Amino acid sequence: QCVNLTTRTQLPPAYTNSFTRGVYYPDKVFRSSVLHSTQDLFLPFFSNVTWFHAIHKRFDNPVLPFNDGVYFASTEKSNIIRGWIFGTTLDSKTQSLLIVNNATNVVIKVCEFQFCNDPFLGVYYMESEFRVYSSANNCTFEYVSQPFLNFKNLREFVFKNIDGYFKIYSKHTPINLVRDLPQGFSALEPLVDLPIGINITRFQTLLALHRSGWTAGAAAYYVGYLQPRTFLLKYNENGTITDAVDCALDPLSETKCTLKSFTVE
Amino acid sequence: YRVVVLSFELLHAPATVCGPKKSTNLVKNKCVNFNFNGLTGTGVLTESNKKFLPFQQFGRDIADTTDAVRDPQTLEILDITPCSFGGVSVITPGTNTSNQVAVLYQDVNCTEVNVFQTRAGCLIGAE
Amino acid sequence: VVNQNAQALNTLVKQLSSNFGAISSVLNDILSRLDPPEAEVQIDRLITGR
Amino acid sequence: KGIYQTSNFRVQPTESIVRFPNITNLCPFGEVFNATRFASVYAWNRKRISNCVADYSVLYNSASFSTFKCYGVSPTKLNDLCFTNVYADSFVIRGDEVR
Ligand SMILES: *[C@@H]1O[C@H](CO)[C@@H](O[C@@H]2O[C@H](CO)[C@@H](O)[C@H](O)[C@H]2NC(C)=O)[C@H](O)[C@H]1NC(C)=O
Repeated sequence: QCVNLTTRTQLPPAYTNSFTRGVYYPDKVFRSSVLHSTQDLFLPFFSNVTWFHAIHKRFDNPVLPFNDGVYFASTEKSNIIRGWIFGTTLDSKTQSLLIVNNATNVVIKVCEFQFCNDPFLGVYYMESEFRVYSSANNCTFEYVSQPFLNFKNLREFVFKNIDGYFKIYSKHTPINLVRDLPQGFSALEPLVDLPIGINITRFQTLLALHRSGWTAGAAAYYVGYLQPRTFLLKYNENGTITDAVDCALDPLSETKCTLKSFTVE
Repeated sequence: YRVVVLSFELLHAPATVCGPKKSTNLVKNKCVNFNFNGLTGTGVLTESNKKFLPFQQFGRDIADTTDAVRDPQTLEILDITPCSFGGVSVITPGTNTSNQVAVLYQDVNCTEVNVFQTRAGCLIGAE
Repeated sequence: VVNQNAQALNTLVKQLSSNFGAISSVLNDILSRLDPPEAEVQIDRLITGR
Repeated sequence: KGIYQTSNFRVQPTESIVRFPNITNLCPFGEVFNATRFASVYAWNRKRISNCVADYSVLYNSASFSTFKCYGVSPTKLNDLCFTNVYADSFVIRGDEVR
């Protein structure tokens, strides 16, 4: 079942500032009271992240590139965001990954789905509408897991795909800010690793409609891209990352990165 | 006759299905060889006070040498200490005077070798 | 004086995890994964670097 | 008269230790070998095995199997070689045609 929605109000997407968001633990090594230097795929400081809305009428669900990895943030209340679609052609020709969070459980499936042009779900005022795929023939991987999940919640995710391993890092934050991303520091702990071994170059997000035509709940999300660079991370005595320095932002940061210190004489 | 044939495909995808892993018993306070999930070494394993985060497995020091580990069977933290080593020196007067000697084991406790415990090591053969 | 001595000693300890053009910087891994005829060449590279 | 450094003292390891996580989610071989019914020769049944750990020692040591044969791998070395996936094709034939 595929349903095309034609009540959208045309408007370009917004842009906003990253601040110092998108830092994750690069490995599983405990370190205490250390300044460590790591080179990896990170979100550069003060970068321009794309802002997509869902307000009423706005219903933003376009096909986006994946590049070398994706930072996904969602400022959320009342649980509109649900999951993601990953793959290269997003049809039955090749193998695609589907991560869904319905009202009960989190379902990860690697199959050859036939995806509709506008996949979505529906909430009745209870969930009784699920129009994402029409068929799914060859399933190589299945995984049922625990649920991951003014705006009140901030959900941050990092998705990577290296040597056939899909890595997902996640973090949840209680905020009280309305429109833009809050400014601060938080490290993203590893959430899951899947040995799917498939190519990914495009991805979709999944939203839930509100029927009482149709209405989209007030939601907003931001997308940023990862690039290879060197960071200087600060591990405190309990082994938590509490600060970072981007060694390519400006000359003072490069001085700090060469001196391996957060203070310079 | 009932016949079942098993075929194994090994492709560029990550390995997924294969045999179990046989674990031994865990012994502490002794110089042993050890293997923890493929991390191999030699040393003495003792009880620790460090508290890892639930996703962490290893522990490194400033010079990037492993010094703590988590037991995969029971999620407990163990410290790793190198096995004792040192120099052995002979204290003698001249052979023109006597043939008596004393021996110094450097940086070694006296219980692991007229036994006198100095800060320089363990001295045997001297009063 | 203290800082220079500590820094030199740290550099010496850190140089021990470089492979110097071999396959690995761990002697045990090379010994357990390759045979003596070629582990000999790899080990010789490690020895000259160290 | 003096003190001379003559030797080096080194303590030697006593035992050897190997530790690994608990064995869980074993591959369901009993779903194939102990099936209530089987398939014909021309329409043999295929099953995929992945995302589990498989123990062939219990399968090998059973005395209920008349023929257990293969050439490219020695059966005692099947507990460590680690593969992408396993295919199981089952059927029923004549006793003479097993060869
Ligand atoms: C198929 O079923 C039989 C019978 O249930 C299994 O044989 C038993 O295996 C257990 C192992 O714990 C032994 O204690 C019993 O003595 C066995 N009984 C008989 C009659 O053989 C057999 O292992 C099963 N095969 C598979 C592949 O699951």
